[PDB]
Amino acid sequence: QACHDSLLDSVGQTPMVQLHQLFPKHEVFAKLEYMNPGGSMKDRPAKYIIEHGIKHGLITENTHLIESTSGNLGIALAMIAKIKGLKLTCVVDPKISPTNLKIIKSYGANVEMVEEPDAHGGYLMTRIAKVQELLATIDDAYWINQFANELNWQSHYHGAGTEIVETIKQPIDYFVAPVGTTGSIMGMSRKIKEVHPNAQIVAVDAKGSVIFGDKPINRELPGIGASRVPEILNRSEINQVIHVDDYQSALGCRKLIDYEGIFAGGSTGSIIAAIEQLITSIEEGATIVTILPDRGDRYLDLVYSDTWLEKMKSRQ
Amino acid sequence: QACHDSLLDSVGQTPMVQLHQLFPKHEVFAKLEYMNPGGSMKDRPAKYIIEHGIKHGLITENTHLIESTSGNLGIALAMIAKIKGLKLTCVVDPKISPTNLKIIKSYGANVEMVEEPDAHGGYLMTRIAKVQELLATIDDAYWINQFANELNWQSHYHGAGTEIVETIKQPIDYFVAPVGTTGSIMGMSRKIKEVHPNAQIVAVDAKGSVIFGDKPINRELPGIGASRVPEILNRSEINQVIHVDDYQSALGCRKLIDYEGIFAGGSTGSIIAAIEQLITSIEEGATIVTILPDRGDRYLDLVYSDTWLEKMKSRQ
Ligand SMILES: *Cc1c(COP(=O)(O)O)cnc(C)c1O
Ligand SMILES: *Cc1c(COP(=O)(O)O)cnc(C)c1O
Ligand SMILES: [K+]
Ligand SMILES: [K+]
Ligand SMILES: [K+]
Ligand SMILES: [K+]
Ligand SMILES: [Mg+2]
Ligand SMILES: [Mg+2]
Ligand SMILES: [Mg+2]
Ligand SMILES: [Mg+2]
Ligand SMILES: [Mg+2]
Ligand SMILES: [Mg+2]
Repeated sequence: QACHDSLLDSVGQTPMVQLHQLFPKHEVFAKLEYMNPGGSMKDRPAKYIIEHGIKHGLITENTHLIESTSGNLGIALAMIAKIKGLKLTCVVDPKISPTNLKIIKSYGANVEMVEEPDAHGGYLMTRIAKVQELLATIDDAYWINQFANELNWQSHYHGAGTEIVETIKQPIDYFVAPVGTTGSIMGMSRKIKEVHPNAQIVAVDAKGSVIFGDKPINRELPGIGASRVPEILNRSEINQVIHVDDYQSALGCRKLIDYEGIFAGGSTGSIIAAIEQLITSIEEGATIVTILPDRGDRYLDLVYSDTWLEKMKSRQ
Repeated sequence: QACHDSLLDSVGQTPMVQLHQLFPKHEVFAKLEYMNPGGSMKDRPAKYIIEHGIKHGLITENTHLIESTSGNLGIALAMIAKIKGLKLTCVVDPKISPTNLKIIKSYGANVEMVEEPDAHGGYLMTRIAKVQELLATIDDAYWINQFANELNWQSHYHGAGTEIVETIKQPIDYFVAPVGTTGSIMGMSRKIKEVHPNAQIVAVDAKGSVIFGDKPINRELPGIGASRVPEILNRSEINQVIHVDDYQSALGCRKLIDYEGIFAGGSTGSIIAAIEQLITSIEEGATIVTILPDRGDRYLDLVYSDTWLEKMKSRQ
């Protein structure tokens, strides 16, 4: 191993682990994106978007980064911004995890907490409006714009997507990924299908997410699911869509830690639930590749709380 | 990169990063032990002790692991126990981090919380007694015994110690490590001095820790510092001892994240404070190697709480 000159050099090249115990009749490979130094998969677009902007003169040391975020992208941006010497303001709402908020603040990022919900309860439109307000009033700014920025999916194309095809050189029969912005499934599937053109691309979403037009219900988990259809998404590149509810997702997390000792976050539970559904239809022995976006540490009062689990069971 | 057959294969081979910004006049290399898959340096002894016991027939699938622990070793043991199919009971007290406790429980470990303090307030003697009670009543048990188990320092000798000398082949002028059980500084210094016999070995402890006979005061940080002199410790192998108080440690954490974007735990702050003291005495340009045991995520209500920081400032 060589010395890194900064923490940036340890982004990527994350482990790939076969889930022998959880999936004894298929060859299931899990890309451990949560082992990125910032703690989640969002290290990939944070590093890639900011470095691209700097290289091409859109971002200088004077440029103020702006984004509306839940925890994970906020934390990743804050880490990269801090390393690069850039100001960052995260637009957030009162639904953000209290611990994720403290982490963002620890990295020295500014936080703009919106307080007014719309007449109907959501803070989405309020956050959208606050981002535009900041772009109007903070001179020299760069909007990360994760739902529309092509650099998002490109980061995953060059990131785990490239590492997946280097490692899993055997045919990939199914690639299974959770969706939020869809940057991950778009970028990784594009890279995968260059090498494995017959790979089936399987999106996993939360029940109540509007990405693929499910009927909206209250959703507890971050990361997976969205309240908008992302501009990034090209539906024709998706071959199968599986929705999983929050109880299902949480059971998936608890099963993964029980069977493999892997302590992962909500959306990882979602893809465990979805792969268990998928394997009732596909061929025994299939090669399945998936990604595990973040750690269980960010879900102690969600998935890994027994009282929360019982409440989600009741929602079914 | 190759596929791992389990999470165990991703223990170790952690990044080494030069701290160019924080230490512009010395060559300071930080071993990122917090990037172990379980989240801290304690992955090393947990894996090594348990695998050694299994190899040598002291531990079978029926053997119940016992240890009195604060968070980090408890979490690491729980992860390894879960992967190996072993029962684990952690003896803990009410001072344990609420979040670390939830993490231990998430990994399916049993928890024995002691409630009676001694007449003088500490739970140390109560925990010591509870461990012996469990060893008496739980047939087929294995006491991890971290303060006395030679496998503790051996794990660090074979672990980061070996990786440090492989990577830092240039002369190591100073090796700086925090002490708790002293397994890390004993094992790593032993390996380092095989290659670099003139390396000076610098222990960093918390003010109020009795490891090197400081006057006891109330201590806020886990990991670094102890309320016993560890059997593992051989003082003759220590060349310099620096004590740092909790305010100093916390300023070190905040400076490290501000200068390098590295979000590390309390004892990392301790060794930043200690290295800043050390460099007032040593030669410019010296090569210093250190270890960063855990992440800032476990210190949001400690080091990274502004109100907590002000309270520690008042303790000086
Ligand atoms: C970002 C994220 C996702 C979804 O990834 P996208 O690239 O936005 O589709 C899933 N889970 C977690 C935890 C995430 O942070
Ligand atoms: C265990 C630990 C230490 C001290 O290491 P020892 O090998 O026990 O001396 C320091 N910091 C943290 C966070 C630890 O968990
Ligand atoms: K927006
Ligand atoms: K959304
Ligand atoms: K004990
Ligand atoms: K102690
Ligand atoms: Mg097999
Ligand atoms: Mg300006
Ligand atoms: Mg990358
Ligand atoms: Mg230099
Ligand atoms: Mg028995
Ligand atoms: Mg090791």
